[PDB]
Amino acid sequence: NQDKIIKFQFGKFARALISRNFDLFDSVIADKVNVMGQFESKNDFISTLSSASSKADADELEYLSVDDYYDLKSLKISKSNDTSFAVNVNAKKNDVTKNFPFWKERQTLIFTTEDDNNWFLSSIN
Amino acid sequence: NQDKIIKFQFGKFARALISRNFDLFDSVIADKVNVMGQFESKNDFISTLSSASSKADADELEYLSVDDYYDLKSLKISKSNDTSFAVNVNAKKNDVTKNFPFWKERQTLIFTTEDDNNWFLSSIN
Repeated sequence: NQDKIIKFQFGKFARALISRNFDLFDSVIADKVNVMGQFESKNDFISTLSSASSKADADELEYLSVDDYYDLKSLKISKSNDTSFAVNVNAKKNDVTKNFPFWKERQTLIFTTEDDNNWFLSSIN
Repeated sequence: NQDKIIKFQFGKFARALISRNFDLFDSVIADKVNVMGQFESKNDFISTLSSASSKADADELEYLSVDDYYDLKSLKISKSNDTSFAVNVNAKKNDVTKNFPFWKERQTLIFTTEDDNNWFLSSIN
């Protein structure tokens, strides 16, 4: 049931977003991530996330809901091949997401494994 | 405006809860915390939190809202003296909170400073 592992890794992505703790991303994002057709190092992609996060300059208790980033009822998980899953979800535009240039209403996330153990985010679009 | 520092520290407490990342608690909880009239070491209190968290054995995408732990509209912050603030908030009973023995519907959190720089959680009841 790798579908549940992908839901866990997506959950970890979302929990990192809402908690603004970007150290949880290091176990979720691959060493290279294709962000809108362009490859970026894990660290450059994570620093995009934190930098955009701080750009929003929102209330300390604002946007502490997954509901503020995603319509979880829209969530779809689909095995694309042996080493690849596609997550499709409807995402929302908030004062933080508007700062993320890769952020789309119709979001595609690819999770890829290279050791058949660890499923990391390798593409976001 | 220390009121905003306390709201930030409470926010950090809440973000740790929702994210299930208990490493963010190490900057929020004091070395000793009075849990329901009894003092506990920071680590013993944090291990109560994570252990209870895992007892709930909930869906990966369940309880990713501050709304699931607290009525933020109930939140009240009140300076008690020079080194002490009281946070009062109405908390909710979920499949995780029911595992926390100290968890009450009417929650009192005391934030104390010993260096007039850092406000840590020193009591929960």
